[PDB]
This record gives sequence, C-alpha cells and structure tokens, in this order.
Amino acid sequence: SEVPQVVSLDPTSIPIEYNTPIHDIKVQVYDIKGGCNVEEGLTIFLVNNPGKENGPVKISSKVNDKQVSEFLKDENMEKFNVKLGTSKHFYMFNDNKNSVAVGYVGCGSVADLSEADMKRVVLSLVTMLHDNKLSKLTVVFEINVDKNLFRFFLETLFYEYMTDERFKSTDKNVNMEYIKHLGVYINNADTYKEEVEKARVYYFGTYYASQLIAAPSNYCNPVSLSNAAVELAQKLNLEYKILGVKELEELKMGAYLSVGKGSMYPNKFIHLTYKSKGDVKKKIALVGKGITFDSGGYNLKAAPGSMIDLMKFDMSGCAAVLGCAYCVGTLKPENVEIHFLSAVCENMVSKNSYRPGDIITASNGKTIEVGNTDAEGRLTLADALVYAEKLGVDYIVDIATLTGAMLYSLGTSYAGVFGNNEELINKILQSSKTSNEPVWWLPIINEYRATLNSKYADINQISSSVKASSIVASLFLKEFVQNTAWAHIDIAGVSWNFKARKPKGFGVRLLTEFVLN
Amino acid sequence: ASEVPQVVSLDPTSIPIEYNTPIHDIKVQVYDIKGGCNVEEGLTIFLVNNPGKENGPVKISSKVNDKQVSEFLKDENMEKFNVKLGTSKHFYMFNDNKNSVAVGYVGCGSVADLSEADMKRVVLSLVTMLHDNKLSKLTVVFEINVDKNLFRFFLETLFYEYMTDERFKSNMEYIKHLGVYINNADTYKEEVEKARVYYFGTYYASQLIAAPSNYCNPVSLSNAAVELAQKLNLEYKILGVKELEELKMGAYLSVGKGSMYPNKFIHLTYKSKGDVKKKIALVGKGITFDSGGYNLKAAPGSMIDLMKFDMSGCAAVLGCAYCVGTLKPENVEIHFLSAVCENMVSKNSYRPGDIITASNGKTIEVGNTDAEGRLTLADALVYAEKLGVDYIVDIATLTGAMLYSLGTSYAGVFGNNEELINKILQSSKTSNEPVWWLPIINEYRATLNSKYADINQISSSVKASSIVASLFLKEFVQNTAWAHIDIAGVSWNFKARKPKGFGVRLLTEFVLN
Amino acid sequence: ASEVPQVVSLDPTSIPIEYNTPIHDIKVQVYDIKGGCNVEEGLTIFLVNNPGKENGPVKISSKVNDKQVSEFLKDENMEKFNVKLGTSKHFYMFNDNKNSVAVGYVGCGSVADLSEADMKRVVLSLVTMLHDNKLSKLTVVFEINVDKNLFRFFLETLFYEYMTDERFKSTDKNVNMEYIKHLGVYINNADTYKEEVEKARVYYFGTYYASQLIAAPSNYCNPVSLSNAAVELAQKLNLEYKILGVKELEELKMGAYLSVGKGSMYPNKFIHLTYKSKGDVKKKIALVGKGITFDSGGYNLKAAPGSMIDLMKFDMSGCAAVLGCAYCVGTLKPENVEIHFLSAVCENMVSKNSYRPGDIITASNGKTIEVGNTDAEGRLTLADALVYAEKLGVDYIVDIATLTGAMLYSLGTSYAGVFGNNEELINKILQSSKTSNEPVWWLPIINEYRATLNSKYADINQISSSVKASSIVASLFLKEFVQNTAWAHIDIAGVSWNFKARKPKGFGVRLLTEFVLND
Ligand SMILES: CC(C)(C)C(=O)N[C@@H](C(=O)NO)c1ccc(-c2ccsc2)cc1
Ligand SMILES: CC(C)(C)C(=O)N[C@@H](C(=O)NO)c1ccc(-c2ccsc2)cc1
Ligand SMILES: CC(C)(C)C(=O)N[C@@H](C(=O)NO)c1ccc(-c2ccsc2)cc1
Ligand SMILES: [Zn+2]
Ligand SMILES: [Zn+2]
Ligand SMILES: [Zn+2]
Ligand SMILES: [Zn+2]
Ligand SMILES: [Zn+2]
Ligand SMILES: [Zn+2]
Repeated sequence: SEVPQVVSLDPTSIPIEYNTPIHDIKVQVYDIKGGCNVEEGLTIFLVNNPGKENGPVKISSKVNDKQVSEFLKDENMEKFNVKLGTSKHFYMFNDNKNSVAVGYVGCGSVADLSEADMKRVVLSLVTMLHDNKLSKLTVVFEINVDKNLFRFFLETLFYEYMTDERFKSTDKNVNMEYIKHLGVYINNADTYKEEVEKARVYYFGTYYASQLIAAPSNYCNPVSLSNAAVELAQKLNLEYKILGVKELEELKMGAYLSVGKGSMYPNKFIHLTYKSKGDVKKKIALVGKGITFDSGGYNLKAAPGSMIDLMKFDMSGCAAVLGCAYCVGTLKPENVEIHFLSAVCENMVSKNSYRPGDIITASNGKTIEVGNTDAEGRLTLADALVYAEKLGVDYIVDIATLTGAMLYSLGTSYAGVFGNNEELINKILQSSKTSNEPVWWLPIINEYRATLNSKYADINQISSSVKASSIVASLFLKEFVQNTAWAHIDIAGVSWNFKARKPKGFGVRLLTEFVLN
Repeated sequence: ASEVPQVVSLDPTSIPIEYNTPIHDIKVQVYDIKGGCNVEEGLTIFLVNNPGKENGPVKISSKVNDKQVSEFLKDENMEKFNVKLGTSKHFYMFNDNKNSVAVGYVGCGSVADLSEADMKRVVLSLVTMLHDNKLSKLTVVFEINVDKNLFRFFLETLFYEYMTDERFKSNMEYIKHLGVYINNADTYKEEVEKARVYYFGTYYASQLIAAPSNYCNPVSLSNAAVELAQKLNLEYKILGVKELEELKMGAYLSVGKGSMYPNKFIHLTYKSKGDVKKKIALVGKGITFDSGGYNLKAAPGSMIDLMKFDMSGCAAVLGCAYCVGTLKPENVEIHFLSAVCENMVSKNSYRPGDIITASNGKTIEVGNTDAEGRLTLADALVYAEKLGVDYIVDIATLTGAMLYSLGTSYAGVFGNNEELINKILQSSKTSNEPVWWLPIINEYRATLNSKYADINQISSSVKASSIVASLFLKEFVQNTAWAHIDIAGVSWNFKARKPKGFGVRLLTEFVLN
Repeated sequence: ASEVPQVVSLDPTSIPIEYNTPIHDIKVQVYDIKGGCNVEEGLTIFLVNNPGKENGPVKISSKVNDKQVSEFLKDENMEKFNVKLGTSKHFYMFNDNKNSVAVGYVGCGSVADLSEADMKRVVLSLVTMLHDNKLSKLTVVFEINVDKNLFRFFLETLFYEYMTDERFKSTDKNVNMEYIKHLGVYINNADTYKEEVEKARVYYFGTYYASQLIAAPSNYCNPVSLSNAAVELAQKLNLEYKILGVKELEELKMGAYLSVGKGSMYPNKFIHLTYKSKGDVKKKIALVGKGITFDSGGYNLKAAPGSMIDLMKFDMSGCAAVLGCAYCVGTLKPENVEIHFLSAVCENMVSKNSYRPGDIITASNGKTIEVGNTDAEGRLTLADALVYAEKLGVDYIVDIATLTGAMLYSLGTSYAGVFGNNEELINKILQSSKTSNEPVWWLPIINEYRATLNSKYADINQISSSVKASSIVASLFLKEFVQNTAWAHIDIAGVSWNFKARKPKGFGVRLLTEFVLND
C-alpha cells in the first residue's frame, strides 16, 4: 500500500474525481407529444431531412409558446440546412417577454445514424456548451433513435462535456461552468427514462477508466493503481485481493515477475470479485493488461514512431476492467460471478531488468525464451490467464494495448478480437454492437505457430519470421489457456484518441454489456 | 501481337512459357483402400497419423499384397518411427518378384483433420522424396481422413510443388504413374482431372510472376495473354495508348508515362454457349515492375528486387482464364481484365503531387507514386462497371501493410456487398486458398478529402493503409457489387523463393460454383 | 563459490550443466576393412564417393561378410544411386541368418580430399538418419580417404551434432529422444585411427561444454554463476583455481574491466584456472577469453537495426572456449607445459551506476583510456586481462573474443580472424587451425591506424575516429597492453553462433587445445 518515492515531491496516489459535475445535472425526460416548453438556457433541436442531401431545416415538434413557434416556422428555418454536424444559435423573446436561446444540430439525410455519426452530433452539441455559461440544456429529438443509441448519445454527451483538470494548477479554465439541468424531449419517453441513469453509470465507468489512463506514470504506478482499485472495491462492496510479490513467487508467476524486475515499484496483482445474490449461472474472468509505463525495457522504444511518451496508456486494459467493475458493481446484475483481474507492473531499464534472450518460466510450467523485452504485455497476461483459468470460469476475456500492428490492420476506430471459441467471440461482437464500441474479428492463424518454436525453451515469446504481430501474439496467449472459452481484445490502436489528445476509456461499456447481457 | 521494344539486341522479346509439363504426362489411378494395397512398382508412401498420442509411433493398418513389404511394415519396425507432421522415412528393398521398390511414410501429426497448411507440409515432405527419386511410379496410401476438396488440394499442391521451373537455367526423373489408395475411391476420381487443370492454371500464373521484368513487360505479358486466348478460343482485345487516351484513363496512363514499354490493357472474355445468367468481371493488378517511381523503393525492407511480382493479380486472373476456358462452365459470362504497365523513374514519369483525371471524371491528387496500383485499378474498375456485370472482383498486390495484418498465409477481402463477400469466403473454403474478411471503415473516408483534387490517392496519417486503399477503390464503383482481394502478403513464398500463384483456384471456384 | 544475487526468488542461481551426456554412453569399436564388414542390428552406413565423376554412380568396394547383403550391394544394384555430396538412402533386406538389417550410404561427392566444410555436410546427412529412428547401433564404413585429423573431426562433429540440448525444456521435451549405445567404424589401417577415438570424445565434450555455457541465457549465466561453474570444473579436473572479486580487482587497479561492470547487479568475477605438468615445465601459456555474460551495449545501447541484442548472451563465447579448452587439457594431461586459463567476467548494463561515454578510466598498467563508445567493452575487459596475463611471465598469450561485428563483413561466419605481434606464434595458431579443422585466417595489424587512437586528454582512445576497420583498430588497442610477450588475438564474433541451426558452435575449444598440445 505504501507508494515508494525517489523524492518527497513524488506523488503517492492517483488523483481521482468521483463526484463529477456531470453527477450534479438533474436530468428530466418528457414526451414530445405534450409540446416543448422553451423558458431558459439553451434548447437544441436534433433535426434531419431524409432523402434530400443538405436539405432545409424544419421543426416538426409542437412548441408551447406563441413567439418561439412563430420564430421556428418553416419559412424562417428554410435558410438553414441539416448537414451532419451543422449547428446554429437563435435568440428571441418568448410569451413571458423573456429572452431565450434556441438552436439545432444537423443530423444529415440518413434515417439511422451510425456510431461515428452520432458522436459527430454530440461533438457539435458540446461546442455549443463550451464558451457559453448556461445553467440548463434542453434537447429535442426529432430524429429516430433506439434505446441503445439514445443511451449512447447521453454517455457520449457526458464524457465529451466533462473536462479533466486534475493536473491543472495555474491554468484552470476560469470560465468553467457546467449546466445544472438537462431536459430531453423524445417520442415514447417512458421507454427511454430508464436509459438515463444507466448512461450516467456507463459514463462514469468510462470516465474513471479515462482518469486512470490519462494519469501519468509518476502518479499512476503499480502501487497507486492497486491502491485505487481497492478504494473502488471498498466503495462498491466488492470483495478484493491484492497479490504482492511474495504471493506471486509462491504462485511461480515467473513471466509476470520478470517484466517487473527492473522497476522501483513492486508488482501488484489486482483481483476484484462481484457475485450476484443467489444462483450463479455464469462465471466470468476479465483480464486487463496493466503496464503503468512501457519503456520497452532493454529493447528500448527509441525508433522513430515508437511514441514512448504515450506509454502511460499501456494500462488501458486494466483501466477498462476497473471501469467495468464500477459499472457492474453499481448496476448489480443477477446470476453472474465476475472476476476483475490485472497483473500490474512497470517495464523499465535497470541493472535489475530482465534481458533479451532470458528464459523464464510461467506459472503453468512452460519455459519462455524472451526475444524482445518490449513484448512484455503477453508475458504478464500469460500468468494472468493461467490464474484466471484456475478460478474455474466459463469465459476468459482479456483486453490489452498489445500490438502496434493494430494501427496497420484496423486503425484507430476498430479494436480486434481474437479467440479460441466462436460462441464467446460472437458474444463479444454482439456486445460491440449494443455498446457501440466497434470491434472486428481477426483470425488466429495456426500456420504461424511453428515460428514460435524455440531451440532451447518450450516456446518463443515472439516470432521471426512472421511480421503479423497481432496474430502471433494471440498465438502466444492461446498456449496459456488449456480448456476454457477465451477471447482477446487488442485495443492498442483505439485506446488513445490522437486527434483529441486524451483516452477514450475504450472497452468499459463493451465489457459491461457483455457481462449484463 | 505487338513488337516489344529493346534497349540492346540481347534484350528478350517474349516470356518463355511451358504449356506441356511432365505433370500432364502423369497417369493417375485411384483405388479403394478397403481392398488392400498392391506394391510391386516404384515408390509407395503411407500417410499416417496417431490421434491422441503426440509424436506417437507409426502404425500401418493397410494389408499389402507383398510378403517382403508386409514384413517391413510390421508394427515392431514401424514404431521405431514417429508421426510428427512432415517427418518421413523411406527404404529401398526387393519385393516378392525380386524387383526393386521403395517403401515409406509421411507423418500427419496427431490431429485427425488436416488444415491446408498441414496438408502442404505433408506434400512438401513427399515432394522432397520425389526430387531424389528416379522410379517411374509413386503410390500414395491415405491412412488419414480427407474430404473431396482437400484431396483435390493434395493433388494440386503435389503437382505444383513437384514441378520445377527451369526456363531461365542454361539425380531424378518425373514419374509416369501416380496411384492413390483412399476410402470411397469412386467419389474422388472426379477430382483428379480438376486438380490437373487447377494445377496448370496455378503453375501458369506462377510462370508469369516468376518471369523477370526484363522478360515479362507490358507488351510481352499482353502478347502472352493473346496467345492464351487463342489457345482457349476466348475472345480477346488489347487496348493500346491511343484508345486508352480516347477512353481518358488518366490514372492508368499516368503510372505508365515513365516506362519504355507502352501501356497495354488486357481484355479477355469467356462466354457460355447457352443463355447468360451471370456476368462477372475479374480485375487483376498488372504492374510488371514496381520501382516505386519517384517515391523510389529505397527504404530498408522495401524489397525492390521482388517487384517483378507486382503483376501477380494479373497472373491470377489469366490463370483463372485458363481454368475457366478449359472447364467451360455454363450460363456465365466472364471478363478477364488487367491494366498493365510498368512503374519507372524517368524524365517522363508522373510526379508526387501531380493531379490526374480518371476516366469517370474524378481528379486524383497523387501523394505517393508508389501507391500506383490503386490508380491503375481505378481506371480498370471504371472500365469493368461499364460492361454491366453482376459482380466485380479485383485481386492485387496492393498494400505491404497486409504483412502486418494477416501476414503471409491469409489474404484480405474488402467489399461493398455482403453477399459477394460471403461468396468469396465460401470460394476460399472450397479452394483452400485462405482469405479473411476485413472491414471498409467509413470513418476513415474523410482522410481522402483533397484540398484541391476531387480525392486524395493516399492518406497522410491513417496508417490503416489496406482499408484506406479499399476506400479509394470503392469511389470508382458506383452501383455494382464489388470485392477487393489484397494478396500483397500472400503472393510470394519467401521461404521457397517462388510464387504461390495465389488466387487462381480461389477465383475459379468463385465462377464455377 | 559465491552467492548469486536475485531480484525475485524465481531468478535462477546456477547454470544447469550436463556432464554425463548420452554420447559418453556410446561404446566405439574400430575395425579394419580388410577383415570384411559384418552387418547386423542397427544401421550400417557406407561413406562413398566417385572421383572426378560428379554425381557418379554408387559403388561399394568393401568386403561384406554376408552373401545376401553382398548380393544386394552389388554394382548392378547400386548404379541407380549417385554420390552427390550429402545424398543419403536407406536400404532394407534380410541377411544370411534370416534377420532383417538396415543398410545405406551417404554420398561424399566427386573429390577425394574432403574439406572440413564438406565433411560437416556428410555428418549432417548422417545425423538426419539418426534422428527420428530408434536405433541401438550405428556402423560406419569409410570408403573414402581421410587422415587421422579429419577422421577425428568426423567423430567430433557426429557427436556434437547428434547431441540435443534439453536443459531449458520443461513441457516440450522430445518424447522420442533415444540414442544409440554402440558405434562401429570400419576403416583401412584401423589400428592407426584408434587413438583418435577417445581424443574425439574429449574434444566433443570440451566443445559441447562451451556450447552449453554460451547457449545458457544471461539470467542463468551471469558473472557469479559463470565463475561458479568454472570453479566446479576446476574441482572435477584437479586444476588450480582463483576467483578474484571486486576488492582484489580494486587492489590490482583494474579500472578498465571494473568500469564495464559498474552498471551490473552482478559483481565482477575474474576467473583464473591453472594446469601444470608434473614434469619440468618447458613452456608457459596464458589463454584469455572475453567474458561478457550479457552485452546490452551500455549507454550506447544496441538499438540500431541488425544489432541483435537478443543474441548478446553469446558475448562470453571467448570465455566458454577457454573453459572448454581447460576441460580438454585437464583430461588429456599434456606434459612439460603450464597453462593459465583466464577470463575477466562481467555484464555490460544500463544503470544509474553505469560507466558513461566520454568517461576516462585507468587500466591496471597505468594507461588512461577515453571511452568513446560504451558498447566497445570487450577490449576494455581484455586490456586488464592482458596486463594480468603478462605479469604471470608466460611464453605465449592467446586471447579469443567475440570482439567486433565487422568480422561478419571481413571473414563472415566460417573463418575466424587472427591478429598478433609475433609471426611464429601466428603460424602456430594457423597450424592448429589446420589440425583441429577450426578455420582461421591471418589478418593484419595495420600500424598506420594507430594514430587515430591518439586521445586529446587521455593516453589513448578506446575506439577510432576515422577508420571503420573496427577489427584492426581493436587489435591495435589491445596490442598497447602487451609489452614484451608473444601475443595473438582470435576474433570469433562472426563464427561463434550458428545462425542457420540457431545454436552455438563451441568454436575455438579444439583450436586452442591443439595449440597447447602440439608443442
Ligand atoms: C514493438 C512491437 C512490434 C514488439 C510491439 O508490438 N510492441 C507493442 C508493445 O510495446 N507491447 O508491450 C506495442 C507497440 C506500440 C503500440 C502502440 C499502440 C498505439 S501507439 C503505439 C502498442 C503496443
Ligand atoms: C508503401 C505503401 C504503404 C504505399 C504500400 O503499401 N506500397 C505497396 C505498393 O508499392 N503498391 O503499389 C506495397 C509495398 C510493399 C509490398 C510488399 C509486399 C510483400 S513484400 C513488399 C506490397 C505493396
Ligand atoms: C559496433 C562496434 C564497432 C562497436 C562493435 O564491433 N561492437 C561489438 C561489441 O558490441 N563489442 O562489445 C560487436 C557488435 C556486434 C556483434 C555481433 C556479432 C554477431 S552478431 C552481432 C559482435 C560484436
Ligand atoms: Zn512493450
Ligand atoms: Zn506494452
Ligand atoms: Zn508501388
Ligand atoms: Zn505496386
Ligand atoms: Zn559491446
Ligand atoms: Zn561485447
């Protein structure tokens, strides 16, 4: 629990915001058939025009105000169009002779919006929220969205609206004011009301993950991260267990322990557990890669394009699992038992570091020839997977920033899923659809297995020949699951939002939807 | 035929092609294994596995009609050997009639069902024995389980790997007979002559790919296509620069500008005798050498000495033309297309930054002259859609990034129509040429928005270049089902230093079934 | 024996060493061909060639004491097979006693004088016949002309290549691992070749022992665990031994060697083994091996493409060769000679405690050295070892080291390079290269390059500025630490590791031993 320091100025904990401004927003949902009351703050209409590309804007909703209705006549709205992402502000007086702000956001010509489309809309909406001190936002849905897309709108709204200022000091935004009320007008609102607080849960789980990832490696280290996981578990009444080095040694986790050797921080294996009250139908282990900083070790990330300064993100997998733990522990699903696992450590350069060429022994007794110390993720998951299987679960799903090759195969939008079981894979893909976090199925090609044959050890860590890293890595991991349905989600490409310079918190909602449904 | 230009009189003016191979002279018999085996001639090899027992002992179950070989095959002798996938042994001995025979086995592992990767290992081990064999007959006994497709794969692979390409050259002899013992022999007999056709289609494509760029150029390759068309009685047409200019194929012609060889657009057509119920266009990338242009392949690992293989897509299509023109399917009309050129460095070459206009009217800003494949394909695809076909399938050594996604075994397929993709995937299964469905991610499309042209050729940032390329090609197919097979990673067999002729059997199964 | 420091309790604390190998269980019998060949159980392989006629037909000229086998192996039956170098075939037949026997041949080409490289091709073919076949015996019939040395080389290579290192296998041990118990050899003038058999078995293990050390990863083979293994070897051979630690190294003022090791968690250990004859000593020799148990490069980290930092466990190959030579010498026990076996062992790591590029360090002979590259550490450790060596007062100093990557561009992977300050000694190394069949080539120490080692602040630069001819410059540097003693330097950076087979060669063991013995 005691975070070691080099100097007294070194942080001893991760700053974490639980009570966010988003949580102080009173969210009300009304049915659109009763007409919209425009009284205060900003009222935004979500409007589209099916068929006609860049077609005119029309407000079909009934507006419980004479003046505002007249303003929003088709004659006045004709000049503006519905191009996806477009937004305009309006200013007028209502029946009460009060000034009020109104606007709209263009949702395009398609009848149904995709994942990227809805995010575009939310991002336009957020630009209306920034640099404008408002106390209330009202959103009127004049497009068709199902419950999962509606929930996604809210989660995305909350996430993008929220600004992380934990590490700001002399440069806090002096104009940072959040709305206190959120009104939503939608058709058949009763069915959507339950999606509100689910979205706020999904929002924080994601933002919590984001907070851990964005936290630099001097704040977020194996000790502080495991201390944080404990605190979360305590707040959620989850059972928790943190495995220290001596316990890890008894479990003979040589692959995991070797990776952490060069670090000033002791390895910490995180093990949280949720169990439903009553009969457990499904037991699930979620495994997240928890490298708090990845320098590459003696295979130092020195080559152009290696992006060593991003490598605080190499615990994004762990963060996803902890975010999921928040969501699951909050929403309390029935008939499941969930283990949240992460072999957390740091990959550093030291006199004590493991070397290229070292042969190390995993907890399942397999000897491993280390070909590249910067392929340290699969080493820690190997021992984590053996641990997961010993729990006697039905499903093991690991999530990890494992291979840079994902940027060349799927890019920055879709994560890859590999596995040994088609049913689990389809459950993952299904959860991908309902969580609106895109995943694509990639193959474990067995012809490459021979390239992991070692002359001296039981198996090679990395291949040579084969340059298909994501597949070879999946081949390696498969060797540490003997007979359990297993899947592997490589989020190396999608975890960090390069354009926005922040984490996505990718995987929290995906893993939660998998566990819940 | 066109006169291929020369720099010096020693420059070759055609691609040497072998049509009649020793493989075609092999007489193939298929016997049912239930009746026991005859072993009086040549080389006999047993395909053996041991389920459950990894690297377990060899055990031969078949009864053989020779006492001398029966003693050799007894369990106490054979258990000295093991069934590790690819492991083989063979011994020479006299049989009952005092004739010299050779007897052995190839291990097939401990898994009862072989993948095509496993089967290729087995065949390779077999071929190695054949390359040191002078006997006239090989007999293969399947003490394993294979379905009709995998058995046809076994024969195709055997024929292909057995054959050695000696065209450019200035201990063994080819067998005259092949015997097969296998359960339910009658139902496999129809796969033999299909395997012999698939073999040559694959091997012919292989000859074109392996043909160096001084032998195989746009003129000589198009000449060969014509000669293939003439032998198969296919309709054919070669479009030269003048008619390509009139068709306004600015993208295609821009790539060729810097070459001493004029661009040649290959168009072969197979039309069935009966009514036509499906029209297909098959499009193959045909770069006879890819230097990279002014974006020269100079970086470490760019493997410029390999780039004679950049017309592998074209070879696959032409090899498919052979199989289709030979097997003569019904109710179908197939167009075999290839915009052939050479990508070179010259005073006349297209430049990075040049804005060029495709035949469909779109202007393209060239960001990288080494992304030349998609430019040629763009005009090819515009040509194909004007034919009014139900399906357009293109196949191309398009993006090196395939090595980082699927690697050297699996090709990637992208497309705009789920039905066509599933048909490709189904064809991958029955042809045993592995292919994986990859996505065309629409969120990346914005990276192709040019400041000045209608569209960018490449992205500046995206990194997912195989998908970005697919998005580029997609822009030139307006309302036809279209799929794109990227064979950049799978075309060349790096370990064996030769082509695979990948795609011939895949495409043929697609049009046949 | 020192205690090996651990970071975690799962860190290994010794090198696993296999002394009693299955090769040592093989009984070898040598017969004269004049008596005829008996063919029974196991595998009987004829080594045949056909002079002049490339890929000519196989002919078996040896007498075979079996009518059935003789009939099978008659000219008319063999002419369908050819003698292409490396070709092999298996035969099956019943002999005069109605027992089934296995026979065959390995083609030895169309040249009567087989080179050491072509002989390795023959042995590898023969080994492929041994693998995946549970045999109790192998018989070899030499129908080619080989001298005593090449015959011994055949046996050494057979033993070495047949052997399979499974020390680090856990779940992936080969279940079908079974070795012959008997080896028969038929050859003309057999009584003259018999003396080579045990010599070959000794040379095999000396070579195989070195290979085990080299192949051992750096978490197993570190300076403490390696010096410990040297102690154990000396104890089994009754060699004198002394392991010098940091304290005594400091007293001896070995600043160059010590600075290399500063960055490691493992303390420096200087190995000193000694063999002395019971007879009057007539010549004294020191053998010096480079002993970097892992070479990360230091602050000049190996991060450049093609630097193969994952191979860097090999960087104690020189030390391994010397220790392998110690085994052979302590076993064969040469007379009238005193041999010192030396290695300044350490690990070149990156650390707050590491030595830095630009550092100026003082060697044990008082020479100050300016460090231009932390990855040029071998010659620093050797500098102090060479000074130490000459203080012993010996006749010859020979060092062996994986020193410079440039060797791959000069001699490649087959020939080692030898440099020196004495012609007579160099000729003897070249002579031992011939009689051991470990290829070495004489390379010059070009004095004109010496000026590029002129330091502005120190007495001498570690590395050159101009040059690029690293192997020669490094030799120039080393020469500065040998005042008045015959000295030779064997660079084995190119030949140490077998890249195709992914294993060490144990190169240098036989070479050094032949050098010790043949004088
Ligand atoms: C360096 C290589 C090819 C071995 C690799 O795949 N590295 C992983 C890694 O360091 N795993 O521990 C890697 C490299 C880069 C990234 C990455 C992802 C988004 S930007 C950089 C992610 C993983
Ligand atoms: C260099 C880049 C990213 C533009 C690319 O994908 N180039 C293609 C190409 O030259 N298309 O015309 C490319 C690069 C390398 C290969 C390749 C495949 C196996 S080895 C090299 C294949 C295609
Ligand atoms: C790079 C240079 C010139 C300093 C050099 O010779 N380096 C040595 C070395 O690191 N000595 O400590 C070196 C580099 C590479 C090799 C090598 C040999 C086979 S693969 C790499 C061997 C020695
Ligand atoms: Zn890494
Ligand atoms: Zn990592
Ligand atoms: Zn190109
Ligand atoms: Zn190309
Ligand atoms: Zn070095
Ligand atoms: Zn070194």
